[PDB]
Parts: sequence; C-alpha cells; structure tokens
Amino acid sequence: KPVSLSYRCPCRFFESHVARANVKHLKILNTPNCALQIVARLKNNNRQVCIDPKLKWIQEYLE
Amino acid sequence: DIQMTQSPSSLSASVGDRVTITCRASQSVSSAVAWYQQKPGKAPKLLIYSASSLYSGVPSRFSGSRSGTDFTLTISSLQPEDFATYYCQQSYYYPITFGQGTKVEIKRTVAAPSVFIFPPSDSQLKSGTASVVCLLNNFYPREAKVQWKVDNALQSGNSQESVTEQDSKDSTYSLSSTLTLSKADYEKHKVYACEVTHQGLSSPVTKSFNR
Amino acid sequence: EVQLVESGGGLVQPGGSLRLSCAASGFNISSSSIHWVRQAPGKGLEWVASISPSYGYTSYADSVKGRFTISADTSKNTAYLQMNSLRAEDTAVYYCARVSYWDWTWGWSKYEGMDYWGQGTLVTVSSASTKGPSVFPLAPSSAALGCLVKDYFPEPVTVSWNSGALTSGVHTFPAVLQSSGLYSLSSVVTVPSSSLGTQTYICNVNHKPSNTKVDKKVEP
Amino acid sequence: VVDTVMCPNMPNKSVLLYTLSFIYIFIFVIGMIANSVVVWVNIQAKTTGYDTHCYILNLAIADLWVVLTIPVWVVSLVQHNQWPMGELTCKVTHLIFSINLFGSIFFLTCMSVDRYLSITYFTNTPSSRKKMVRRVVCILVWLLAFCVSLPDTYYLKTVTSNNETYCRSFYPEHSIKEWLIGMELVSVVLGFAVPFSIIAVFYFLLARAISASSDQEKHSSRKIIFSYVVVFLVCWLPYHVAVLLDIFSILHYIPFTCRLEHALFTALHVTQCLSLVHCCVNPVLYSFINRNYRYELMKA
Amino acid sequence: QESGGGLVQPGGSLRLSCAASYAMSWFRQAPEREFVAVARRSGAFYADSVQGRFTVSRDDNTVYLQMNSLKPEDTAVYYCAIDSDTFYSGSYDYWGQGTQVTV
Ligand SMILES: CC(C)CCC[C@@H](C)[C@H]1CC[C@H]2[C@@H]3CC=C4C[C@@H](O)CC[C@]4(C)[C@H]3CC[C@]12C
Ligand SMILES: CC(C)CCC[C@@H](C)[C@H]1CC[C@H]2[C@@H]3CC=C4C[C@@H](O)CC[C@]4(C)[C@H]3CC[C@]12C
Ligand SMILES: CC(C)CCC[C@@H](C)[C@H]1CC[C@H]2[C@@H]3CC=C4C[C@@H](O)CC[C@]4(C)[C@H]3CC[C@]12C
Ligand SMILES: CC(C)CCC[C@@H](C)[C@H]1CC[C@H]2[C@@H]3CC=C4C[C@@H](O)CC[C@]4(C)[C@H]3CC[C@]12C
Ligand SMILES: CC(C)CCC[C@@H](C)[C@H]1CC[C@H]2[C@@H]3CC=C4C[C@@H](O)CC[C@]4(C)[C@H]3CC[C@]12C
Ligand SMILES: CC(C)CCC[C@@H](C)[C@H]1CC[C@H]2[C@@H]3CC=C4C[C@@H](O)CC[C@]4(C)[C@H]3CC[C@]12C
Ligand SMILES: CC(C)CCC[C@@H](C)[C@H]1CC[C@H]2[C@@H]3CC=C4C[C@@H](O)CC[C@]4(C)[C@H]3CC[C@]12C
Repeated sequence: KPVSLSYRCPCRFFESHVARANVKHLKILNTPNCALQIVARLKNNNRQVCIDPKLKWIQEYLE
Repeated sequence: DIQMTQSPSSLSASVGDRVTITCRASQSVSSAVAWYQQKPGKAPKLLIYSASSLYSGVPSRFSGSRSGTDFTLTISSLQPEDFATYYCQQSYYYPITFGQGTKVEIKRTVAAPSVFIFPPSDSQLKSGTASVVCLLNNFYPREAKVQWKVDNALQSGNSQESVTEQDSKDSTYSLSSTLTLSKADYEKHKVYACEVTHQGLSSPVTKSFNR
Repeated sequence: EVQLVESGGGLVQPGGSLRLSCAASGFNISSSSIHWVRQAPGKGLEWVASISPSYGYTSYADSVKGRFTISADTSKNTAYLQMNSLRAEDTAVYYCARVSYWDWTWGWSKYEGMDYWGQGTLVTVSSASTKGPSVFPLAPSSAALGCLVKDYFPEPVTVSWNSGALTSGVHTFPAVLQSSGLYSLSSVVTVPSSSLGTQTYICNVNHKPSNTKVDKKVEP
Repeated sequence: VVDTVMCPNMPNKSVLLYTLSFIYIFIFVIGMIANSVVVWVNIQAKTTGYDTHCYILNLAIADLWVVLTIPVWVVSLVQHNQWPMGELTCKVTHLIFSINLFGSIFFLTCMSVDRYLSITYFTNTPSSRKKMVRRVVCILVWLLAFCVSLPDTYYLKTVTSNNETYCRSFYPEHSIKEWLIGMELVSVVLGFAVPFSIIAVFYFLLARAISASSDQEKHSSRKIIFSYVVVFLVCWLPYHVAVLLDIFSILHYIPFTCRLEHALFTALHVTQCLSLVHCCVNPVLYSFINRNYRYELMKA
Repeated sequence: QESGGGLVQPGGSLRLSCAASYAMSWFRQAPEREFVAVARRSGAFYADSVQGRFTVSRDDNTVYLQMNSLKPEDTAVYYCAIDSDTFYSGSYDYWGQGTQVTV
C-alpha cells in the first residue's frame, strides 16, 4: 500500500482478553499520533504485546 | 487453406518499364506476405518479406505495398536481368498456400508462324503405331491453338503439345504437336491435315498430305 | 554464412517410402524452423510440412496428411523427412528452406519468411524401367527437317546434331510424358531450301543411363 | 517495572517532504511523456507491417495509469499524511493504483516467459495461434490483478482524530492482526517473490540458449539480458525489505526507540519513491533499446 | 464500323477507329492481306514493319488507331476483326468492311 494510506505507532492491534496474573511489565508509550499507548509483556510467552489501555485495572495500576 | 488468387498470369514489358503484380487473399491476413523470384530450374530467392519491407541484398527497384487484403508488388523499371516468375505467399494461416504464379517474358514484334507436317516414317509402321508431327517455328506470342482433322473429321482426346522457351536471339517460340495413331487406323483414313489458328494469321492455314 | 544441401532421391517404385535429408551448416538449427516445399514439373509451388527440432512441434498440409513423418535430430543439426505410400502424383523437386527467428528484435519483429534455400533433389516415382530410345527419321517435304525419339526412360536425353557441327536454327523441344509411362521428345533444325540435296544431316543421340548410342540418316 | 518514553516532536522534516515532492513531479512528467510515446508508436506501427507485441502495449498502459495517479499522493504527502479530499476519491484512487502496479509487475514475468518460448518453442507455431494465445493471457492477467487489489480496497474508511483527518484501512476487529500481516505478505509473495524468481530463472535460461546458438550471439548482446534482472532488483528490493523490516517491528520483535521510528519513517518514504522510478525506467529498457523501435520513431 | 480515310501528304497523320455493333485487331490489304496491330485487354502489339509508326488503344467500347507518320507504303484498306474466343486464340468469325486509305 502507499505509505500515505497507513497508520504508524507502536501497535495497532489490541489483545481483547489478557490474563491479569501473567502481566509482568507495562511500558507507557507516548507518541504524537496515537497519543497514549500501552505496551505489555506476558510471562506466559515472554513476548511483548499490547492491551487495550481502556481496561479498568490498567488505569487503577497506571493512573 | 486460404486461396491466394494472383493476376495477371502473363505479362510482356520492354526493358526499363514499370510493371506491377497484384496478389489477393480471400480471407484477411495480418500483413504476413512474401514475394519469391524463381529463374527457370533454380532455387527461388526472396525479394520482399513482411508486407512492404525490402530484404537486404536485392536491388532497391523492387518494393511492395499493402491495401486491405490486396497486396501489390511494384517494379520501378525492368533491367534485362529480372525476366523470371514471381510467387506470392501468406504466412498467417497454416498450411502455407503459395500463389498460382506470374510469368514476365520479353516483348517484341509479332511474328508469322510457319506450318510443316511430317508423314510417319516407313520404319515407324513396323512398330505398329503411326505418328505424325505438325511443326511451328519462330512465331509469337506463346498463345497459339492447333487442331487435328483427318478426312475432314475432327480429332480430339489424343495429342500432345510442347513449346520451347524464349529464344535469346529471336525472342520467339516454336510449337511441336505429336499425334499418335494405331497402325490399323492409319490405313483406314487417307487425308491427314493440320490446321493452325493464330492471331498473326488472317485465316487458319491448312497443311495436308496423302499417301 | 548459411548453406543448406539436400540429399536422397531418384526413382522409386509406386507405393514405397523415401527418407530425404536436409543437412544445415553454418548456423545452429534450434532457433530456426525447417520447411519443405514441393514443385511438380511445370507447375506452381506448394507447402508440405515444417518441423522445429527445438521441441519437435510439427505440422502438415491437408493434401498429404498422415502420409509423412517429418523428423528432426538436433544432435547433428539435421532435418529428416520420411515418405510413405508414395503415389504417382508427387513427381517433383524438393527444396528444404529455413525460416529464421532473430532475437535482437523481440518486441518489434517483422513477419519473417524463407531466406536460404537449397538446390533440392529430384523424385520420380514410376512403374517402368530403363528402355529405349528408338530413333526415327522425320523426312522433309518433297527447308525443315529433324529427328524423333520415342519410348525412352529415364530423363535426361542428350541430342547432338552432326557431331555438334550444327548449332544454328536448331530447336530441341522439352521432353513430354506419354500415357503408357514412357517419354517422348523431338528435335528439328531448319536448313535452306537450296541446301537440301547437297549436305547430309545426321542426328546424334546419346542416353547415359543406358549408354545407348544411335545414329540415323535423314533423306527425302 | 514501567517505562515512560516521552518522544519529542519530530524534527522539521518538511524539507525531506519537499525534496521528495520534487522527485515525484520529475517522475510524473518523464513517465507520462515516455509511456505515451511508446503506446503511440506501437499502435501506429501496425499499419507499416511490424509485429507489435501485445505485452508492450498493455504494460505501457499500466505504467501510464500509475504515473498519472501520483499527484494525489503528492497532495496528501505535502500535508504530512493528512487527507483533504473525499472518501470516494480515496477508494477510487487506491483501486486504480493497486490494479495498475500489480498489472505492470506481472507483465514483466509474462514477457520473460514469452521471450524464452519464442526463441525455443513458438518458432514453428503459426502467427495467428500465438497472437491468440498472447491475447488470452493478456485478459487473464488483468483479471488476476483485479482480484488481488479488491480485498483491501473494500476495507477502507476515514477517521477524524485533535482535528485532522486520514484515509486509513479498517480491518475486522476479531482478526486485526491476521488481516494486516496477510495483506502485507501477499504484497510480497505475489508482488516481489514469484515475479522475480520466474524472471531471473527464465532470462538465465535465455542466456544459455542464445549462447549455444552461434548465429544469434553476434546480433544480440549478453549484457542487456542480465541488465533486465539487475534493474528490476535494484528498483523493487529496497521498498519491500524496508516494509518487511517494519512489519517485524510491529510484532515487537525489536526494541522500540525514537531513532528507530524516525529512521523507519524516512526510509519507508524514500524506498517507495524508488518503487515508482521503476515505472519510469521500464519503457526505456524494453523499447528504446531496440534498433527497429528507434528507426520507427525516427520515421515519425 | 471503321471510320476515317482520305488523302495525306507524307509526314501527315489520320485517325482510324471502329465501334462495337474480347480483343480487337487491325489488318492491311495491299491491292495481300496481312497483320499490322492488335489490342489486348490490358497491352498492345504491332507488326515489325510498323514498329512505333502507329499506336492503338481500346476505349471502354470503341477502339482507336492513331495512324501517324505516313510512309509511301500504306496505301491499303484497313479492317477491324474480332477474336470470338475468350482466350484470344485468333479466330476471326466476324469480318469488317474497312475504308480506303491512300497517301
Ligand atoms: C518450459 C516449457 C518448454 C515446457 C512446456 C513444454 C510443452 C509445450 C511440450 C511438452 C510435451 C510437448 C509435446 C510432445 C509431443 C508432441 C507430438 C508432436 O507430434 C506434436 C507436438 C507435441 C504435441 C509436443 C508439443 C509441445 C509439448 C506439449
Ligand atoms: C477505456 C480507456 C480510458 C483506456 C485508455 C484507452 C486505450 C486502452 C486505447 C488507446 C488507443 C486504443 C487502441 C486504438 C486502436 C486499436 C485498433 C483496433 O483494431 C483494436 C483496438 C485498438 C488496439 C485500441 C485499443 C484501446 C487503446 C489502446
Ligand atoms: C480501472 C481501469 C483503468 C481498468 C481498465 C484498464 C484498461 C485501460 C484495460 C482493460 C483491458 C485492456 C485491453 C485488453 C486487451 C487489449 C488488446 C490489445 O491487442 C490492445 C490493447 C487492449 C485493447 C487493452 C487496452 C487496455 C485495456 C482496455
Ligand atoms: C489465486 C490467488 C492467489 C489469487 C489471490 C487471491 C486473494 C483473494 C487471496 C490471496 C491471499 C489471501 C489472504 C491470505 C490470508 C488471509 C488471512 C486470513 O486470516 C484472512 C484472509 C486472508 C487475508 C486472505 C484473503 C484472500 C487473499 C488476499
Ligand atoms: C503470479 C504470476 C507470475 C502468475 C503468472 C504466471 C505466468 C508465467 C503463467 C500464467 C498462465 C501461463 C500460460 C498459460 C497457458 C499457456 C499456453 C501454452 O500453449 C503456452 C504457455 C502459456 C502461455 C502459459 C505460460 C505461463 C503463464 C503465462
Ligand atoms: C537504474 C535506475 C535506478 C536509474 C535509470 C538508469 C537506467 C536507465 C540505466 C541503468 C543501467 C543502464 C544500462 C547499462 C548498460 C547498458 C549496455 C549498453 O550496451 C546499452 C545500454 C545499457 C542497457 C544501459 C541502459 C541504461 C540503464 C538501464
Ligand atoms: C544506484 C542505486 C543502487 C542507489 C539506491 C541505493 C538505496 C539502497 C539507497 C539510496 C538512498 C538510501 C537511503 C538514504 C537515507 C537513509 C536514511 C537513514 O537514516 C536510513 C537509511 C536510508 C533510508 C537509506 C537506505 C538506502 C537507500 C534507499
């Protein structure tokens, strides 16, 4: 696709269901396009992945 | 299987004269034609391929043109080196179907044919088959007609015709026809006659002989 | 530098088989095709078949569909044509001709044609064998005179007049084929009317295939 | 354990954008003129008697559309990824671009196969039969390109985000990851991998075959044959390698850093510019070299 | 029917032609019939004794003979003849009357 018709920031897809216990490290990602974005890292697979930041306990833990 | 009608069959132009030959195609061919030349008893050459592009090597006098499905070959002027036959072609539908053929012979003044008849030799009677020959020499043009009549009765279905080619000196033709008859039938009749019809004669010339 | 030479020919009994060979030299054969064109005596040309040695794709003319197996052998860059069920209507001369396909002009090429031809070979299928000739005299009228030859085979026949002495005013008509299966030919030379009765004219005829020498005297 | 990267505002790269705009306008003018001339010469030549190969006409048409639909990208890019035009325009413009670009890429491979067959197999086939075959494959490749472009075009709708606007593709919520990666992979396997492999193999075989023949070597050359593959590779490699690298980054296989983001953005833009240069260089390689074409142009 | 004839000083000319009442022919008869010229569908031919002196054409229906450059040998009536054979064998079934010509 042409670059102009594309979206670029740490991640565009959110994992709908995430295990709270497996969560091990959340990175606050700040960009001028997607603004506030959250990057996590699950211990089950030990691979960085994003979660919908609008989850209730993410705000409680983060903000 | 595409018929490639080609005309005219024969032509006669003096040295250094323009001449054009037209070859036609019943169907439509996507400009895939050639034009070969053939001297008598020799391997035909190539002059024009594609539709109007000349082939390297041949003089620049020869050239071709296209018009719908009626191609034509153009000669600027005939030197005394291109008196041969030309065949057209199409290469857009297998099988390849060559044209009938065109003959371009030298032109000169008309000539008056002479007639001679040769009775069968005495030895020829021993073989059991009798033959007579009617001869025409140094006449013009190729076009000629001769018929056989015996005892004022027409003869047909049994005769041969053959003529030499253009003479390098006289530029004329000679025609010889042979009639073959059974020995028994030979004595049955008494009067043999050869009739010649030609554009150069007022009325047909009758040459006849008896035993 | 392209040269094509044919080989194989000669008379063959009716209903036989032939294998003609067209050896191509000076250029690899894979790129270009090979075509055979037929020419009966005194008639226009006609197409027969074509073979590409590259992958063996072939074609044929409807007139002879199924009777010919054109074969190619890229090993020796040669083309082979095998004939079968020969009939007494293929009497002709066969030329093997190339149709090149250049490559430096790929996208904008021109419809190509036959470029290099060979001398060809003569094929004459007949049911007869060597025989003749039987000279006979063409007596002059009580000037024009000559000689005749009839029932001879095969071609060609050499006619010489008075051991080559006479070369002016002599016409040797082309050979003719008779219904029975043999040929016939005539040769006539004109002489001055006064010359008649003063000079003896003898027609010398030779036939190499049967090496027969015949000499006949001509007189009124 | 948390990290808080406060990415600073992107430097004033607008100079880069202006520079890239200059390159695009040059490509636009050059490509339009060159491709139009090829089509004009090709259509005219038929009257003279030439055998104008259909692939060239179709390929020229494809490149003409691609280079004719560049200005829209320039307008969008000059505003730093924004979009002031209507949604219908976005859908139509992308559809035209994708169809034509894939059409051009496929036609290269089709041309290579046809050339090798012409020197080897088609030599004896009648002209009518091979003409029909070329027409049939021409229709089929257009249809295949049509099929390739449609899936992503249908999934296109704008958003408003601040107060800017964009034309960004929307993909199924339940399968966002699969659709994005799948779209970008088919852009590679059907866009770069298969066409390049076939083209390279067939032209190497052509080099061997032409070398074997004594007559053919003299008139033709053995450098242009390899030049085809080299030019295609240089023009179409950088864009795809950069995009594949970015895809790996999206999956978080690489650490994230501000320098990384800036480098990928500029690199992606630059390599896309080269991918358009491919269309400008295509006609000169495939037509202008032929002596017949130059002489035919000279006589008109 | 033939048209023309008259008296001409050497170096003159006169037009001869005949109209349909194929190929057309012209003859001469010196008060000894013989052949002078003939017209083809598309060229022409002339007797050796008349090479270039006279010219002929076939109008589509009349036929013209631009008899030019008289010489003191052409005093003879000229006739038109028709070759009834489509293949131009030379059979002259129909015979013309001609017109007197004298120089
Ligand atoms: C990479 C390319 C060359 C592979 C494609 C090869 C194809 C075209 C080859 C494979 C087998 C071949 C066929 C093998 C045998 C025959 C029989 C012959 O009497 C006519 C040609 C014909 C029918 C061939 C046509 C060409 C053919 C179909
Ligand atoms: C639909 C529009 C926008 C597409 C742009 C038009 C293009 C495709 C036009 C420009 C010139 C046209 C060609 C002009 C002449 C001919 C000759 C005819 O015997 C077959 C069609 C053909 C070969 C045309 C095909 C279509 C063509 C190539
Ligand atoms: C969204 C739009 C642009 C897609 C339609 C593309 C147009 C330009 C394509 C579609 C089919 C194509 C045609 C397909 C086949 C031929 C036959 C060939 O001998 C001349 C070109 C010609 C006539 C093509 C010209 C370009 C063409 C008309
Ligand atoms: C003959 C074929 C290759 C022509 C191209 C067919 C198109 C329609 C095919 C090629 C590859 C396909 C994609 C391959 C993988 C996926 C991932 C899946 O989770 C959703 C569908 C999706 C995104 C497919 C959509 C259809 C697709 C784009
Ligand atoms: C993704 C892309 C590369 C797919 C296109 C593949 C190309 C190389 C394929 C698609 C269809 C194929 C053609 C299908 C039919 C024929 C007819 C045959 O008698 C000769 C080969 C030929 C002409 C094929 C050549 C190869 C071809 C053109
Ligand atoms: C390559 C891109 C990025 C820039 C455009 C440059 C193109 C037009 C250049 C790159 C390499 C060049 C080729 C290099 C070598 C040759 C061999 C010579 O005997 C004919 C010209 C030819 C075939 C050149 C034509 C122009 C060419 C194709
Ligand atoms: C004649 C041909 C081979 C030259 C083309 C070479 C290609 C590979 C070169 C040309 C310009 C180059 C780009 C120029 C600038 C940058 C910015 C840097 O921060 C990352 C690399 C990147 C994005 C380069 C990648 C490689 C690149 C695209």
